[PDB]
Amino acid sequence: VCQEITVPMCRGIGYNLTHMPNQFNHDTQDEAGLEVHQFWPLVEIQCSPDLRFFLCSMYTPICLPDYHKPLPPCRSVCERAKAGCSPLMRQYGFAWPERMSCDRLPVLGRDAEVLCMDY
Amino acid sequence: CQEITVPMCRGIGYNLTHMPNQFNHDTQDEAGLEVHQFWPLVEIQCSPDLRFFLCSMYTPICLPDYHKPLPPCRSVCERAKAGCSPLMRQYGFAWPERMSCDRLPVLGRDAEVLCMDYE
Ligand SMILES: *[C@@H]1O[C@H](CO[C@@H]2O[C@@H](C)[C@@H](O)[C@@H](O)[C@@H]2O)[C@@H](O[C@@H]2O[C@@H](C)[C@@H](O)[C@@H](O)[C@@H]2O)[C@H](O)[C@H]1NC(C)=O
Ligand SMILES: CCCCCCCCO[C@@H]1O[C@H](CO)[C@@H](O)[C@H](O)[C@H]1O
Repeated sequence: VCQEITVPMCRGIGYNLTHMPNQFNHDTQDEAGLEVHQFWPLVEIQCSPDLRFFLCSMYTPICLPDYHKPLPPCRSVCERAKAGCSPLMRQYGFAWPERMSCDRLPVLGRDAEVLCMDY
Repeated sequence: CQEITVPMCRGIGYNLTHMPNQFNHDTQDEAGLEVHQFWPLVEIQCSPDLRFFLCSMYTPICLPDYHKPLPPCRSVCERAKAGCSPLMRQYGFAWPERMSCDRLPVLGRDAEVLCMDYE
């Protein structure tokens, strides 16, 4: 079922409803929120206008009542967030996370059936 | 003029402030005790501009020889508020009238009245 997003950083990014489990097999929004919370300093410095949406699109993925196929962000969204923010993370000892590697995401419009979120 | 010591407002783009502020806080410790109550909102990151906007009022910028207060531009407040007011209202906290945006100058509306913007 669809549930109103309760992860504070992921409200006001363009959609209201999510569903668990997410990509990472978090079972609740609480669990997902406790993890995405750690990215707040990266969102604050604005190394990429895409980062917050990209993160939320994975941690609290959009839920549409009638749609049951996954709606990941598009690869291009990941790539822009990574290009923007990776150097800064790298500068603080953090690598771009394994679970966020962009090549796991669909390319926009490559397959008619495979939809994805652009920003 | 004096070095900024409230932890939230260090490293925000300017280093010096002047007491009293527009809240008639006589010390940075008094000012910081109030602005730190907003700290959870900074970590929530409903707006990247929030911290700068709050600090620009609680630990206002002090400029050598200027001897006059310099407020944030209205647009700075409007971005902070557009991002964070919805979450504050949901959590039962009214956007305080003291940080109303129409109390602040619009950049360039009167060339003689200065304000700080940011990105
Ligand atoms: C996205 O959500 C907003 C806010 O909805 C309210 O808060 C969420 C957490 C739930 O608790 C909802 O039941 C609440 O309505 C929607 O905006 C509101 O819509 C009406 C009721 C109006 O009173 C307005 O002032 C509210 O802000 C918004 O429509 C929704 N977007 C959609 C559905 O596309
Ligand atoms: C846990 C989520 C926190 C939501 C943000 C609340 C920020 C606190 O904002 C509150 O505003 C009021 C203005 O008079 C006063 O009670 C306090 O100055 C201040 O704590």
